[PDB]
Amino acid sequence: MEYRLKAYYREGEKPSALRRAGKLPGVMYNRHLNRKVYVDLVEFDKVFRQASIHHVIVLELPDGQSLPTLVRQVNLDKRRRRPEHVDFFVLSDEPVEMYVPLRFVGTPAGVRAGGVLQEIHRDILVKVSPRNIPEFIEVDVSGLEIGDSLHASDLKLPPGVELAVSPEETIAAVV
Amino acid sequence: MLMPRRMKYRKQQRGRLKGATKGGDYVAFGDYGLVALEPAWITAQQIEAARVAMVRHFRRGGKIFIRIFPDKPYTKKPLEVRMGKGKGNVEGYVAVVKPGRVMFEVAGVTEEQAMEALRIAGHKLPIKTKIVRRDAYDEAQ
Amino acid sequence: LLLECTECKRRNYATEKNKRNTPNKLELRKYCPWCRKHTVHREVK
Amino acid sequence: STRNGRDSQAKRLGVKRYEGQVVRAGNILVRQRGTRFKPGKNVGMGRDFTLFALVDGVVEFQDRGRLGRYVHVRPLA
Amino acid sequence: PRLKVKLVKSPIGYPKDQKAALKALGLRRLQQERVLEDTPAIRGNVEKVAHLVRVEVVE
Amino acid sequence: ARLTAYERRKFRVRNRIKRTGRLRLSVFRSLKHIYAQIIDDEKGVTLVSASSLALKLKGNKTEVARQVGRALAEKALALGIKQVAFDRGPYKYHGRVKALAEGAREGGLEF
RNA sequence: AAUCCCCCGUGCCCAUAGCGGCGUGGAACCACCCGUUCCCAUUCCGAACACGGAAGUGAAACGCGCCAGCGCCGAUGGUACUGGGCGGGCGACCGCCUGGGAGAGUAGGUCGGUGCGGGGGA
RNA sequence: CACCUCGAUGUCGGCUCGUCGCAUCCUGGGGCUGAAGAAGGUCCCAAGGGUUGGGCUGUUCGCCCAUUAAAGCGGCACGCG
RNA sequence: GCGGUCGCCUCCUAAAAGGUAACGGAGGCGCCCAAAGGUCCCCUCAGGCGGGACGGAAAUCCGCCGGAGAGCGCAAGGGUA
RNA sequence: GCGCUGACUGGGGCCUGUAGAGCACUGAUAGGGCUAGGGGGCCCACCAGCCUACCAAACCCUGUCAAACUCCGAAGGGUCCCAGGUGGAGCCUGGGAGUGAGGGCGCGAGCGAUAACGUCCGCGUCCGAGCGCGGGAACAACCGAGACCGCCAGCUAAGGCC
Ligand SMILES: [Mg+2]
Ligand SMILES: [Mg+2]
Ligand SMILES: [Mg+2]
Ligand SMILES: [Mg+2]
Ligand SMILES: [Mg+2]
Ligand SMILES: [Mg+2]
Ligand SMILES: [Mg+2]
Ligand SMILES: [Mg+2]
Ligand SMILES: [Mg+2]
Ligand SMILES: [Mg+2]
Ligand SMILES: [Mg+2]
Ligand SMILES: [Mg+2]
Ligand SMILES: [Mg+2]
Ligand SMILES: [Mg+2]
Ligand SMILES: [Mg+2]
Ligand SMILES: [Mg+2]
Ligand SMILES: [Mg+2]
Ligand SMILES: [Mg+2]
Ligand SMILES: [Mg+2]
Ligand SMILES: [Mg+2]
Ligand SMILES: [Mg+2]
Ligand SMILES: [Mg+2]
Ligand SMILES: [Mg+2]
Ligand SMILES: [Mg+2]
Ligand SMILES: [Mg+2]
Ligand SMILES: [Mg+2]
Ligand SMILES: [Mg+2]
Ligand SMILES: [Mg+2]
Ligand SMILES: [Mg+2]
Ligand SMILES: [Mg+2]
Ligand SMILES: [Mg+2]
Ligand SMILES: [Mg+2]
Ligand SMILES: [Mg+2]
Ligand SMILES: [Mg+2]
Ligand SMILES: [Mg+2]
Ligand SMILES: [Mg+2]
Ligand SMILES: [Mg+2]
Ligand SMILES: [Mg+2]
Ligand SMILES: [Mg+2]
Ligand SMILES: [Mg+2]
Ligand SMILES: [Mg+2]
Ligand SMILES: [Mg+2]
Ligand SMILES: [Mg+2]
Ligand SMILES: [Mg+2]
Ligand SMILES: [Mg+2]
Ligand SMILES: [Mg+2]
Ligand SMILES: [Mg+2]
Ligand SMILES: [Mg+2]
Ligand SMILES: [Mg+2]
Ligand SMILES: [Mg+2]
Ligand SMILES: [Mg+2]
Ligand SMILES: [Mg+2]
Ligand SMILES: [Mg+2]
Ligand SMILES: [Mg+2]
Ligand SMILES: [Mg+2]
Ligand SMILES: [Mg+2]
Ligand SMILES: [Mg+2]
Ligand SMILES: [Mg+2]
Ligand SMILES: [Mg+2]
Ligand SMILES: [Mg+2]
Ligand SMILES: [Mg+2]
Ligand SMILES: [Mg+2]
Ligand SMILES: [Mg+2]
Ligand SMILES: [Mg+2]
Ligand SMILES: [Mg+2]
Repeated sequence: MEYRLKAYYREGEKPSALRRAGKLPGVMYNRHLNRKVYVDLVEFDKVFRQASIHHVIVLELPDGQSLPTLVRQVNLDKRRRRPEHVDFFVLSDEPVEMYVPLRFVGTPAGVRAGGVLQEIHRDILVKVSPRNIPEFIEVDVSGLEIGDSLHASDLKLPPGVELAVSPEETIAAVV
Repeated sequence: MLMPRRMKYRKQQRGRLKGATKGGDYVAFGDYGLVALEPAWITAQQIEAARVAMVRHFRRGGKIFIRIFPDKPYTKKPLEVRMGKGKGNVEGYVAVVKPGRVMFEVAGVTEEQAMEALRIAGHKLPIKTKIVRRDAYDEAQ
Repeated sequence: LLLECTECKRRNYATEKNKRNTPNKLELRKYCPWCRKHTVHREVK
Repeated sequence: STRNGRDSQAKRLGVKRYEGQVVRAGNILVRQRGTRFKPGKNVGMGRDFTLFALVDGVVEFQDRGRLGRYVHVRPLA
Repeated sequence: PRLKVKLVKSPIGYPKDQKAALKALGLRRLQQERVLEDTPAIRGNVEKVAHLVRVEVVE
Repeated sequence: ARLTAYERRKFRVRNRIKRTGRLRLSVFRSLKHIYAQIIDDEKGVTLVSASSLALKLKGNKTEVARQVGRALAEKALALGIKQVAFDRGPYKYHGRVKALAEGAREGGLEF
């Protein structure tokens, strides 16, 4: 549930050298902040496999603090498909957009034996406060029969918050 | 055989193979993918030799995505060569494929099943490949 | 149809272009001569 | 054989004096196809859309957004 | 202060404008040192040839 | 509906003026009043003003107008000003505007 | 006179001033509005344009505010590319140095600013 | 393609004389066989030697007759006036 | 040789000034208009949606939305409410 | 003859639409949804008419491509100003030419087959005319380097030191 990694600071020191050093360059920012940071690559991978902009990484870093960062971009260099830079978005309480994973819970839920599961989105974008952060979203919907398409408000909408809308869309259907 | 319907110009210049880049590249549609290690013109008749290798392995099952497309016209001079008079005579089409791009990219199949199909699929290709899975790094979007 | 504009007398003037059968008429329009100033200028030949 | 094979002469178009060059009345300033530099202060524009100093002066360029690009001659040469 | 530029590698086979440069520093031959003022223009040429030349700062 | 006939014809008649590069004598006629400024463009500056508002007069606006006409010459001619270009803006040159114009003679000339 | 605020002109920046939604203004200005005798008008129509007005309304228009759904603007880091200097690969092509350095995207930003002149307030 | 040779590098085929290569036609040695034996198939090793006489056509080549262990394929200015 | 071609305009090639080649990729001209010309005064598109007799995917009419994708005699480009 | 104006360099303005990238236009284009038209399979034959595991407008999600696409757009390049720059520099007038078969290599394209010691342009270089010297076994053009003469003197370059 709680993902801590590390961080450090940098000013000079070409990212070519850092990257050559096993250390993944990146930046740290929010409304109130911008700062150059680097992390260990191997460290970051193990976390990011798991974390993955769905979950909060609390950083740490020296002058030890703990910053509620979301990761909002990863730049991989296309040739080797390995990340060449990350930028960490630090939370503080203002409503903020993000991607919350979806959990489809149930049986085929209608037209069983057999339908089409057909998940349109693996995630969803939701305007949410830093304080209450809905680490996943329950989707049951006993049907879901032939010709039905789930939009938005047909979704759980955890007690924390509202959507990033537009409410008219599709998540699952059976054809 | 893929081929654009309704082209704007038949016969376009060759142009270079530089600079492995430009989209594709992150595995947007499926559970596993074939990524280009080297640049090439890959031929429609090559793409379909890959497509069929795989649908054959799924026994018409699975889902297959392709994701490179042959829009680049390939010309040729009849045999009978002599340089001049004109340019002449489109044979096939190619898609230009530089490194790090995902072609093909299956889904809805067991891992070792797809990984065997993609490996076959790869031998039909002129360049070297890499098989991949999918990632946090392939983000969300 | 190449076009040549006389005026009244002294016959020096200036020339023109008509690519059409309109006007098929006497084809006459106001212009400046090199001696007197701005007379009627009809079309001949 | 090829049914291709033409092209027309180069029209040697574009800008003939740049900003802060000293011009003279009549110097042409831009050679251009449409109206893509509109005449400014002391700049005429001929039937081929061609811009020329109205006065001796020096040339300045002005980019007025939706109003376009403008060539002026700033007098007192 | 000033600059000691000494020609260490032949310009033969380098572009004409680089050849023009060494003229502007009045270097006509290999190994020839020249001591000339450090100013922005004298610097441009000295940098333009920086691969043929060897420099030090000098009073 | 984007950019109405009013504001086109307005630009159309203005832009021509601003070319010849004279002083501009701009005219705003409203339902009640009629006002006139004399503007220097490239200094972006008004020089001489006149109106039925500031001269607090009424009684038959075409006649009011000619009066803010003679009123502008007077004030303006006093600064050295002669030779301007007559704006007329959205207005047909007619009526109240024709009259402020044709009373704007004795100074500020050629109209 | 000045400073301020509101309105009317009229410029400049040329979307951070825009669309949409809400709210608000009629004393004064402005509009709509009252008429069509008169000037002058609409390939028919005072719709418009024009004149003479002043009963009414700020409904429309406009002016002023508020909201970031849209639109528009947009870093910092990092890449691509590259002027100059060097390497590597049969090749397609790749890499290092030194200097320059995008585009998209992320953070954000914005429901304008401002000049001259009027009219009115203080 | 147009690089030496147009103040000349004679051009197909045959004949004579060969020599080399091995991607081996035969002979020798092998593995596998859907190899019972005999006889094949296929692939590996191997260039020492061998590799016929006729009909037809200028022919190379090919077809055919009769044989054979076999009737190898190439190169040498399509070897050699 | 045969075939094609030969002057002019537009675009690309053309490497962000200009210029730039090939029997490189594609197209056009050898006219036209007495209004399709000068000037003054007005007017603003295409398209979509709703409405409306004969009216249909589109004849004309009305509403709203539409910043230019329409038009500019003809090819393309640039330009342009 | 003029005589500081030259190549190159510093700063400053202006100009441009390529590399890159983008998809707003012109086209191409993968997967999905939603939907006109439709193949139809057909319910009727009167308007009807339900379904799409085929086409496929628009439209929305996701994902790409382009010499003759561009909402964007580097490095550079060009030009003017001011400075450095005295150079087998520059400008003006004249006399004399020769040349108008180029070649290789690098880089950028076209043609070709992402062939050619191929062909055609661009910017650079060398051979040409440096088949004089050193390196690369030998070798016009690759690396080094511009040979006025002499020396049984020294230091180096490339490349080398059994
Ligand atoms: Mg790629
Ligand atoms: Mg392969
Ligand atoms: Mg051209
Ligand atoms: Mg060299
Ligand atoms: Mg230069
Ligand atoms: Mg009132
Ligand atoms: Mg009231
Ligand atoms: Mg009447
Ligand atoms: Mg009418
Ligand atoms: Mg209102
Ligand atoms: Mg941006
Ligand atoms: Mg940056
Ligand atoms: Mg570089
Ligand atoms: Mg940016
Ligand atoms: Mg203002
Ligand atoms: Mg030859
Ligand atoms: Mg040749
Ligand atoms: Mg010969
Ligand atoms: Mg001889
Ligand atoms: Mg002889
Ligand atoms: Mg063998
Ligand atoms: Mg045996
Ligand atoms: Mg046996
Ligand atoms: Mg055997
Ligand atoms: Mg043997
Ligand atoms: Mg016989
Ligand atoms: Mg015979
Ligand atoms: Mg035969
Ligand atoms: Mg025989
Ligand atoms: Mg032999
Ligand atoms: Mg032969
Ligand atoms: Mg022979
Ligand atoms: Mg003989
Ligand atoms: Mg012929
Ligand atoms: Mg150019
Ligand atoms: Mg260029
Ligand atoms: Mg033709
Ligand atoms: Mg319409
Ligand atoms: Mg309709
Ligand atoms: Mg157009
Ligand atoms: Mg000097
Ligand atoms: Mg100079
Ligand atoms: Mg400079
Ligand atoms: Mg490109
Ligand atoms: Mg597009
Ligand atoms: Mg392009
Ligand atoms: Mg930008
Ligand atoms: Mg410059
Ligand atoms: Mg100077
Ligand atoms: Mg000389
Ligand atoms: Mg001479
Ligand atoms: Mg020649
Ligand atoms: Mg040359
Ligand atoms: Mg040449
Ligand atoms: Mg190289
Ligand atoms: Mg050659
Ligand atoms: Mg070559
Ligand atoms: Mg050359
Ligand atoms: Mg010679
Ligand atoms: Mg030599
Ligand atoms: Mg030389
Ligand atoms: Mg020799
Ligand atoms: Mg040697
Ligand atoms: Mg010498
Ligand atoms: Mg050494």
